[PDB]
Amino acid sequence: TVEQIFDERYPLDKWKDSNYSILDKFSMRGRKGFVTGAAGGLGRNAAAALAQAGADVALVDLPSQEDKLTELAKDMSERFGTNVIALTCDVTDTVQVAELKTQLVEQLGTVDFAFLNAGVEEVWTRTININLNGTYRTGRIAHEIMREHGHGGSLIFTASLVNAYGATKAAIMEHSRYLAAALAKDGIRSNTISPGYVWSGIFHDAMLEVVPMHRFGTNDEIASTVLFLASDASSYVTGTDIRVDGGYSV
Amino acid sequence: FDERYPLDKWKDSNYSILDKFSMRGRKGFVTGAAGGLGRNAAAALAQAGADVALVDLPSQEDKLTELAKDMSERFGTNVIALTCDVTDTVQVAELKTQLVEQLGTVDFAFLNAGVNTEEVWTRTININLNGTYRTGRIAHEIMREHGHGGSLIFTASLSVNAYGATKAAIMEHSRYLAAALAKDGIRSNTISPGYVWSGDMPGHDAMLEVVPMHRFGTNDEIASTVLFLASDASSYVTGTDIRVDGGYSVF
Ligand SMILES: [Cl-]
Repeated sequence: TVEQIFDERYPLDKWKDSNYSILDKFSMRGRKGFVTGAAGGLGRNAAAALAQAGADVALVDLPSQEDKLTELAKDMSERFGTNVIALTCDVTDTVQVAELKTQLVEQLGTVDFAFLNAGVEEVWTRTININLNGTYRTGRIAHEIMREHGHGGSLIFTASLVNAYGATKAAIMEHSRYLAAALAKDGIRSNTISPGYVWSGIFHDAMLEVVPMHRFGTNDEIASTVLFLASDASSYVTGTDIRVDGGYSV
Repeated sequence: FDERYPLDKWKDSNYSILDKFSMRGRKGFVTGAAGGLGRNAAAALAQAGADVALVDLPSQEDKLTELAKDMSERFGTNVIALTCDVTDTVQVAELKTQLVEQLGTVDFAFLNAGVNTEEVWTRTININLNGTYRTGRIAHEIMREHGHGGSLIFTASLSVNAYGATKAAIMEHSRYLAAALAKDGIRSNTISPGYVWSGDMPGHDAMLEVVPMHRFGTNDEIASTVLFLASDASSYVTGTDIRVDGGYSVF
């Protein structure tokens, strides 16, 4: 055993082995996790994508969204055959986040992935800091559970809706960079998704001339990128960002 | 607007997010295909359902021929070997014809440049770059001639200021292509690999000391990213880069 150690832990051609399957790397069978902002377009689509790929998922959003979370979770549980549950939490409330940690463990079993899907005078600077601490503490309990259960996982941070988004975006990105460096050894990856203009419904012509694809993204085009980053397909990807913006930045 | 941008595709029971990652019905090619990244990326695309041409130098014809068989057998798609010296525009012209003849069209390409006395270093780099640029070019010429979209993926890997110079040029090229070809339904992206193993135990932990994951990547860990960028899973992704480096850039 001198060279045949490097050959055991570093195959050059996994695809040669009949038991290797590239598509199974995008599967979430056996995996459990949660999605914040889950009553919204990005969150519930990401959650449905993970559930259809085989994960158990907790849908997390504000207590005021309970009935929507409960209906979405029943619908996904039925359509995809996994345990999708609803867990209300206002993550700016410390006690509720502590309770969420308990209920994730007690109702899911463990946490393998978290999609921390954050929503965006001197009032703005106060509310930016409040919502960032909410994001931070939610990611924190996610990786505490991972560590406490002795396994790895995947954290995915995003922010969606000018100075406020830019400052929030920069903060989250630096936050994910440090997590990626500090938790890599616990098997925990951290990445961000930076969405461009995504359709969300009425409640144009100018901003689409900016976008080289000349259209908006849909919620499912973010959801497929979340599945990549949450799945083993992205097992060597940490500390980075995926821009999903139709070319906006280019 | 109503019907153009659906909000919850998952509510259709004949929709699946996992079909986005399939390459069934797709055809394309991979350069540097005898090397680690290229053959692993070819095998990923073929396993996912694509017909694939393996392109590399004429000196690799036998390797490519065996690789094409290995993958045709394992995955049931048409995988072929096409040698080409891509610094020769005549050969690249013939490569374009052979691709259209033997595959039917090109939907994706993984342009996988290798790296690699002052005048000579700059000349070597620019010849290498230009080989990448023109194989990229025949790919989107074929897409546009045949009236459909596609996906281009560019990477440079070791085969350091020469590597850095090559990486910056390819990134600019892909940014330009992504802007220019979006109208034609053609995406272009890059992959930036970190330390990937392709064949001393303390010299091991030596360079891993600045990799947070404290291990080398493996060729399959780049292949799966190639598959993500080639498939409809990344349909709103263009003009950007995916770094696959085990945390190297955030140490
Ligand atoms: Cl959050």
